[PDB]
Amino acid sequence: XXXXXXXXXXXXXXXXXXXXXXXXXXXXXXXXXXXXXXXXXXXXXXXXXXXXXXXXXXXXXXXXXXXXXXXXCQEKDVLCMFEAEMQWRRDYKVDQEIVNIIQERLKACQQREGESHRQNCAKELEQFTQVVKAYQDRYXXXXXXXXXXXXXXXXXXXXXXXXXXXXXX
Amino acid sequence: PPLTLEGIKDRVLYVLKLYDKIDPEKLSVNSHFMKDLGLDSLDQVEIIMAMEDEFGFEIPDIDAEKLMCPQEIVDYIADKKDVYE
Amino acid sequence: NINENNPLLINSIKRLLIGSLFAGYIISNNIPPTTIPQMTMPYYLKTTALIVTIL
Amino acid sequence: NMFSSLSLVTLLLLTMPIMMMSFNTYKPSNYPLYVKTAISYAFITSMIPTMMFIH
Amino acid sequence: YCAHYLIRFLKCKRDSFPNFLACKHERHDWDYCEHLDYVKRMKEFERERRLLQRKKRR
Amino acid sequence: XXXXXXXXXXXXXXXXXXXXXQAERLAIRSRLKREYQLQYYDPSRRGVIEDPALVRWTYARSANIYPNFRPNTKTSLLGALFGIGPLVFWYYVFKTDRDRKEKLIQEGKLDRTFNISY
Amino acid sequence: KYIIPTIMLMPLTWLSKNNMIWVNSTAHSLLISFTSLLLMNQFGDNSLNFSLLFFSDSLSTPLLILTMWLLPLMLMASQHHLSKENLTRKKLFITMLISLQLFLIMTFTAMELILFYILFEATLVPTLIIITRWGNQTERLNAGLYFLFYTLAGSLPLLVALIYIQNTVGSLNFLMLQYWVQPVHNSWSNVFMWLACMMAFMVKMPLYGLHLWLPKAHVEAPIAGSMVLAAVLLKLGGYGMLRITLILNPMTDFMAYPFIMLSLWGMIMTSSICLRQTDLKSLIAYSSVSHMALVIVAILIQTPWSYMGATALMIAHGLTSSMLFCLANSNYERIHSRTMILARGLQTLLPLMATWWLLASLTNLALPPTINLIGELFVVMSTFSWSNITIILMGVNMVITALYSLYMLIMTQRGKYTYHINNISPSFTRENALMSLHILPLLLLTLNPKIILGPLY
Amino acid sequence: RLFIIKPSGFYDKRFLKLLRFYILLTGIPVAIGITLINVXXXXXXXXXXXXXXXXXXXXXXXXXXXXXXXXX
Amino acid sequence: THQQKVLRLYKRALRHLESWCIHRDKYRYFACLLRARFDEHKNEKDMVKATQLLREAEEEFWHGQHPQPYIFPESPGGTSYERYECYKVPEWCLDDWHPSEKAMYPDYFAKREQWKKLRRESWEREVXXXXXXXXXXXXXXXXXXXXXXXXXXXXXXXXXXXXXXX
Repeated sequence: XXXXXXXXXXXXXXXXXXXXXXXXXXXXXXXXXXXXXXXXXXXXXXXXXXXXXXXXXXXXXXXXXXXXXXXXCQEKDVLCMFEAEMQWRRDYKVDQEIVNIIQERLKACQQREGESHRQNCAKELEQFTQVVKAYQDRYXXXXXXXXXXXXXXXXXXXXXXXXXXXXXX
Repeated sequence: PPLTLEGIKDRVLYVLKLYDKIDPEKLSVNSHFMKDLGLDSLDQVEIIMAMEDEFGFEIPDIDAEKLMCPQEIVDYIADKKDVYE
Repeated sequence: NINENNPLLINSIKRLLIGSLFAGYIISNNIPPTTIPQMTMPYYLKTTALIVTIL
Repeated sequence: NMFSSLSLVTLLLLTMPIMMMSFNTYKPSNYPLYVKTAISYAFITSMIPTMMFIH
Repeated sequence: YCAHYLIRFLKCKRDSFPNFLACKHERHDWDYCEHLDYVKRMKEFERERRLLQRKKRR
Repeated sequence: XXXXXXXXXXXXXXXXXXXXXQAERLAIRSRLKREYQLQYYDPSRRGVIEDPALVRWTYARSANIYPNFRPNTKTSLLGALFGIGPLVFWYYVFKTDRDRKEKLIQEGKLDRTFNISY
Repeated sequence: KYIIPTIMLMPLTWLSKNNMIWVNSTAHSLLISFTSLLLMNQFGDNSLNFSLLFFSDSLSTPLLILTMWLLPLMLMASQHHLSKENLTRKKLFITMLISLQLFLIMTFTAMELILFYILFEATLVPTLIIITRWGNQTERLNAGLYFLFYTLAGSLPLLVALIYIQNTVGSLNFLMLQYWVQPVHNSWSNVFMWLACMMAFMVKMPLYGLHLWLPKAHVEAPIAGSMVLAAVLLKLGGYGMLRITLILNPMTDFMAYPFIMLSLWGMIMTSSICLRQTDLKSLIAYSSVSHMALVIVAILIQTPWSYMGATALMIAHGLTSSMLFCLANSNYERIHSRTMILARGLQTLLPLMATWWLLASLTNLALPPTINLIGELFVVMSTFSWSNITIILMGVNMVITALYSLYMLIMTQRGKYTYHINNISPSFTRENALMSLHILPLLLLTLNPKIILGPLY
Repeated sequence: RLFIIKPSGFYDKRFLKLLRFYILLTGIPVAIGITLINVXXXXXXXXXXXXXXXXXXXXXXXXXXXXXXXXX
Repeated sequence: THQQKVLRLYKRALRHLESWCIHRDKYRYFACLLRARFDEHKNEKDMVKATQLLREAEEEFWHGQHPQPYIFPESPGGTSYERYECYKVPEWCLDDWHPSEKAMYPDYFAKREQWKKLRRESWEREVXXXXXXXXXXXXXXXXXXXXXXXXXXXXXXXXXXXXXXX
């Protein structure tokens, strides 16, 4: 819901014209199991939801925003660097599961189409290639173990390489 | 199927009677094949091979010399295969 | 040597016999295939599969 | 909707004797018969989603 | 190549559901498309063999 | 290890020296069995028997190390070349892979864009 | 919260009456082990400090829970042994376990390197008394002297190494303070500084070179078989390599290169010997070399993926090899020999213990995801990103990991034991209860391995 | 009829019964644990007004039993 | 012994013959051809010629030695059930059965208790009889049979008694 892209709408409609025989065995069993053990399961689920009555909403999600940039305060200080490194470690854990959503966007395309695979979609294929390539350069990958003090060096190495290429061209 | 003490003696006697080379009237069961019944040195091993094929196929080479009499051979085959309770 | 047919044996092999004969009718027709290979060579390719079993 | 529901049933039916393996309910001599009856209805519950797949 | 006749073959299985084994009219269309396509593929290889023999003479 | 013809019954003679040879082997075999026989057939025991053969068998591998290896000569030195030697062998295998990998990162990229893990 | 109730176990055994003792030591240890899974599990993005630096918080160490799990488990199998001797001898060697647990809690919790050092070597003293005494076979001294002159020979270079860091770069203390640590410039003077930090955790974490410390301690049994599990706790007790390599020398990996290869050959050759070996306790002693060598390889790569498997393997090995030693002990108190060939017979004589023999041997293999598959698989995946040639050697190791445990099975799954007449009672309640308390935690980690494998997971 | 093979059986089967007796003894709050999701509210996701960040439990999700453990 | 070596070779010859032939009538025919080969040299007794014949008997036999021979059903070595369906249980773990479970089937326990009392009492008498045998070393090849008939039990008591049954 909301975040997931998915397909617009599935068609799925049967005509059933060729061969009478016994109408349809797949449709007759589907209608039978809908009343046998599906409607009974729906009745028990509604009875438990109604029995709740009082429900607590609660805070759920915590805020925690900005708290100064890590690549501004330096020169080794315990009072300053500790909270700055906490922000970087929060974002790194968030970025891990951002990739997972984009990963599952490609999973949804493979399940729905199957036969088409690479001929259609294209948008989810392009979205995966753009984020992961940027993720490789900025967050870990070649920067070994997760550390915010070493993360500034990885950004500086990319900045020095880009400046060297721009000067030549 | 289980084997009986009277059944094992009857089964060994039936194979010994159809030997052709040995006389059915001369030897019954109690008589020894080594001295009393007409049997050669090579014939004694050949008679043991035919008896093993009919019953449970188990015959040691070292214990072949100890068994010569048909009464003793019937008892040795029943003891090794565990027969009659 | 005692050899006899048991009621457990009858209600097992007979149930396998239907599966070992009607497998070529149910499985092949139901599953949708892709690209048919049989077209060329009436004796060199098509008959060669059956002729090898005969020879 | 039932395709996803009935697919788990075939997996859950085979794990039910494992649930009864750890004592649960006593079954003398009928324990080999219980496995036979478990797979029998597991076959019927697997035949229905394949019929849906042909469609 | 077969797509014009291949659409009818999928229509038979979608309409029948039970008794899917009894389908011959749509099954013949899949046999008809493959018989013409393989013959055209054999004709292309035969034309290449005929052109190579003619070029060798000159 | 096996020869051209497998040994099972080949090359055996009766003679006189072989006749006394079997008498020697069966004498010790019966001597070591009778001491087992007196210890096996009694209800008052209850316990696992030791036997001097199996204790010395375990002692042959776990112990008797430093009393041995006093004439090293050359056979012991050849074992060290097969010992620490393979470590030197793999030392140039992985090093050539490092020179291949490190050069590709800086110039002419070989690592895929899909890669992100480790 | 953890220290003080653990110290109050010391007057418990001495004040209690002569008939009891063992009942009080086991019951009170189980309720304290419950509170470890109650309070320690709470953490944020970066794990926040506990209190003052007497004992601190856990960042990537749920290995404390394993020590709390073996806190009552070591007292169970030590019931059959020590029972013949005096009451004062019993009270001493129960309190030596409590003293071990006191120092072991202090090692994992306290986020330090200076005070951590005087707890790392401090665990060697109680084990020395336990190993040298109560030895069933001889050559106790050829394992007791070996226990110190291998560890202290490698760990005393930490005094010249750790103090050298704090005298130049601020102070070691919290490690959470340690952002002051600057990358090494790679000089010949800094070569032996790195080696001194490593060598302490190159002996307890067994390689192929200087590995002989381990099998000598296991073969010569301390008490029965449950004090052997304390030596397993010392393999995982050398977890400082997770802390030194990550913080003190992150740029240094050029000197790690030969030490990966030294541990890589401690996989093929350590598994080859463990095939023709006669002693049953030795077969677990050499299998413990290979499993801990996998951690050694993983740490020196320094990839974020390797630590996920390395930390998992510390918990995986600590509950599986200890399970295997309990099976060796269950035959040691019935047959009275460590010989594999002499003690042969399961199901025919040992009916229900044979299923425990299966589950313990199958965990050495790659079972459906318990912890051993999870722990090993990340290391194999990390080695391929390190160097592609590795799995050609690592795959051969996977063949002999079957031979590590199936050879243990085959030489026990035979209907013989003609020479043997003893071992009438297969398991006297607690004998199988030991085996269940080792496997059921691994079965609970199938559902939640997030609690086990957690260095920023 | 035969005397058959011999196993301890008595020591073996008693262990499984003694094990199950203590699993079922603490299997009662497991049965109550299912009804706690049924009777009491499970989870709700909503944007909170600026007043308090933590009350009893700081962050409660999925199960109500998470909040009960967060207090102690 | 020379006579035993011929008997062992002849026993192996017939049992290895069934691997080559399919039908029983051909097996009976080829057995008669083998008997004619042995009987020609059986009449003549020599210390040099017969020993050379036995050494040459291994030849030709070794040329057709491995066609995967029929190793019988319940037989030592070979293939197909050598120890399978014969695991059973030894008599050493019989007394291990605790009360409540031992109360079930009281006839099996009462008869075994009477047999165990007979074996324990005769163990002292058999120990003196075993050392009564003249050897003055330890033993020679096989165990000696008892001369006394009043006391019974010829040294070993649990040798023939207590065995595996399918």
